[PDB]
Amino acid sequence: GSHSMRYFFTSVSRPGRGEPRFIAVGYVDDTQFVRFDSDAASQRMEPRAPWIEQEGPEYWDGETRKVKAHSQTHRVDLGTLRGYYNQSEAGSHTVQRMYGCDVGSDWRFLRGYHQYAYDGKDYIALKEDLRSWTAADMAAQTTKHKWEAAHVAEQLRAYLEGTCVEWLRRYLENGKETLQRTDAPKTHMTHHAVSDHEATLRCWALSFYPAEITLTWQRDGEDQTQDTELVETRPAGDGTFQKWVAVVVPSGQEQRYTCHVQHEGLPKPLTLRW
Amino acid sequence: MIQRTPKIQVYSRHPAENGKSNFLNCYVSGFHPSDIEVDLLKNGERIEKVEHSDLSFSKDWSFYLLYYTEFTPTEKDEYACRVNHVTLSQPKIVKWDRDM
Amino acid sequence: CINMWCWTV
Repeated sequence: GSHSMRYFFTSVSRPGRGEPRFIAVGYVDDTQFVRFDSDAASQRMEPRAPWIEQEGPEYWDGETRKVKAHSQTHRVDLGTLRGYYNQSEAGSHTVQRMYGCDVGSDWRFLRGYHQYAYDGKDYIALKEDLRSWTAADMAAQTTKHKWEAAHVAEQLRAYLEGTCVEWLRRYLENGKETLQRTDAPKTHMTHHAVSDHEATLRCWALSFYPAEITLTWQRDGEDQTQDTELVETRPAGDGTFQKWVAVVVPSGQEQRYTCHVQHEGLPKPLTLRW
Repeated sequence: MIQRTPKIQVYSRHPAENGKSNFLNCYVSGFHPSDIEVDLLKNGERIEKVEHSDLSFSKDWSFYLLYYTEFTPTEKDEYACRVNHVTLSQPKIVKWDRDM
Repeated sequence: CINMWCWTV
């Protein structure tokens, strides 16, 4: 089993008046555990999972200092990139950053990563080997040399293979009641007559965790994609997820069709009939 | 300046039963930029108790948010999700259907 | 536990 800790930053310039809006959220796998929001009163990194409140005042003081620093780096960035891209001061613009680390089944560092976007487009990302950068354009080529020169990668590497993974292990342990618990989907099937000749079969997966899931219809033991609808996975809003898939079939023929569920919470795939 | 239209899903946290307290979700996703206006409605009239998740984004950089409120399904009552974005000429209203 | 991020673009 691999697990991930990830951090997602967003800054939207507010030209006309003020500093940019800065929202920062942290996740372990599919669980959010911290947030910061420049519009909030506290001006503090805030807890969003029960198991992180375990952490002392000095954690919240450490995290807050670091994340206000990050909002300032994004503030400079927005201005630097307005100029790189020869944009006016009139318009609103966005920077987005994501970084994180994974551990493997050995509980050891498995993976690291870091990506940057300007107005919704790649700008610069760290390479998988964590020694070097990938610039999307000639602007980003300026940033790459600056960061090469500053030895940013080596310091980012030290963090992701160290501090990041260490604290990941910490959170997994502290919140194992939920972070290390898999909820298998609660499945069922519904049937609706659209006419006298035809009917809709809808296969539901409710209340599962993680979010990763596979739902497919088979007819007489072969996959069927024709005449189906498959909604995107959606949060229930209690930390679990939902999904469904539907097929349109001739009335009286429902027995040919099986729904097939794949999920980590299940040791063996599930098969459902009418 | 990339401009992606929001995907919308309107649904309930738990299997709908008439007369039993539930929650109504609007999951708006795949949009850019982050600026968006989401309302939940009961018989056209806007609902005030509404809360939302903290802004986040997927690998492809497109945003996503969940808007929710406590509610109770009934026989006659209609519930919808109203969404406005810069990519929409007028607000797009999605109706809640309990079998989806 | 976040990084200390102080490099600008």
